[PDB]
Amino acid sequence: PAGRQAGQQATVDRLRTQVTGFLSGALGKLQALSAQNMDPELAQFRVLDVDRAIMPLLIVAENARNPGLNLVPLHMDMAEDEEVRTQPPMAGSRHIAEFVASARPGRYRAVIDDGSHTRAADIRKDASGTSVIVVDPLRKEKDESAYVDYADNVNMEFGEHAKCAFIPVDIQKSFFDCRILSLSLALKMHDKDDAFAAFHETLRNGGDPSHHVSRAQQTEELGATLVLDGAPLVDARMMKHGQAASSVSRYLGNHPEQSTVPVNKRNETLGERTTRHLVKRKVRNETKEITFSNSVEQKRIALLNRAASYVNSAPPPVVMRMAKLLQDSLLD
Ligand SMILES: O=P(O)(O)O[C@H]1[C@@H](OP(=O)(O)O)[C@@H](OP(=O)(O)O)[C@@H](OP(=O)(O)O)[C@@H](OP(=O)(O)O)[C@H]1OP(=O)(O)O
Repeated sequence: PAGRQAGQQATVDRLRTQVTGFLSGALGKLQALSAQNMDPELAQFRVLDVDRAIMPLLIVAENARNPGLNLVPLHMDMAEDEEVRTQPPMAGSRHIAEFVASARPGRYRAVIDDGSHTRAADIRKDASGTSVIVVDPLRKEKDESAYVDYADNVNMEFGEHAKCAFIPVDIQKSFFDCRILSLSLALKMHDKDDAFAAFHETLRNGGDPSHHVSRAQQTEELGATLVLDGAPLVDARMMKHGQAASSVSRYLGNHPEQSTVPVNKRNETLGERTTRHLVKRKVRNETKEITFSNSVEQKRIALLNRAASYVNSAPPPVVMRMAKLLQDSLLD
C-alpha cells in the first residue's frame, strides 16, 4: 500500500478514518431512528444538514461504482441567492450556465438544486447543443399550470436553444427526501440509459414524444416538453421509493402492465416491495399518526453503507478528494 501513499500514509489514514467516521456516525444515528420507527423531525434530527453534507460523497462513490453514470451536482441561479434559499448548494456544486458552457461533450446525469428543492436530470451535450431530461420526484402543485413554468425555468437555465423535457412524478411526500430520491432517479436513468438517449434524439429532432411517454405537451414559450405522464419512460423501478401507498397504488392503477414486472433481483413486484416497506408512525403536522413507506430512509442507509465500504479501500487521491468535500461543506 505504501506505493500509492506517496509518503503521507499517516495523513491519508487519518483522513480515511475521519470520513468513514462521519459516514458511520450518520449511518448509526439514521439506523437507530429507522429501527425504532421514529420520525426524524420529531426526534430533532437534522436530515437536511446530514443529507447536504453526505451527498457529494455519495456522488463520488456512485460514479466509481457505475462507470458512465457521470453524475454531476448542479444548481440553478436562484440557489445562489443567500436570502431566499433554504440551504447553500452542496460542496462542489456547479452553476448550470457554467457547466453547460465549459463541460466536455458527453452524457451526464445530474442532481439539480434550486435552493430549496432538488431534482434529477439526464443531460446530453455535443457540438449541436445540449438536451436535458428533468425528472422531479415531487408533484404537489394543485393547478397543473405551475409545471408549465417549471419546464421554462429549467430550460432557461440551460439556455433557450437547449432542448428540455420536464417530468414531475408523485414520489416525495416528506419535505426533506428530495436529495436521496433524486440520486436514486439519476441511477435509474443510467440504468435505462438507452431509453433516455432515445428520448434525447426525439427532443433534438422535434419528433413525436409519444414514442417514449404517454402524455406530453409543448409549453409554447420556450418550446419545452412538459410530460404530465411519463410511463413507460417512468417505469415501476422509478416508483419504488414512493412514500405514500396511494401514490404507488394509483400509479399501478393507471399503468396495470407495470404491476407484474420484477423491480429487483429477489423478483418482487412494485406492490409486493412497497407493502413490505409500510410502517405506521407519529410524524409532525402537533403530531399525526400515518401509514407510509419507509423505503427512502432505507435507501439513504444503503447508500451510506456503500459509500463507507468504498472509502475503506479507496485509493489515496479519492480519500483526499472526499475529505476535502466533507470539509468544504462548512464554507457556506
Ligand atoms: O443494480 P440494481 O439492479 O439497479 O439494484 C441495486 C441493488 O443491487 P445489489 O444489492 O446487488 O448491490 C439492490 O438490488 P436487489 O438485490 O434487491 O435485486 C437494490 O434493490 P432493492 O432495494 O429493491 O432491494 C437497489 O435498488 P433500489 O434503489 O431501486 O431500491 C440497487 O439499486 P441502485 O443500483 O439504483 O442503487
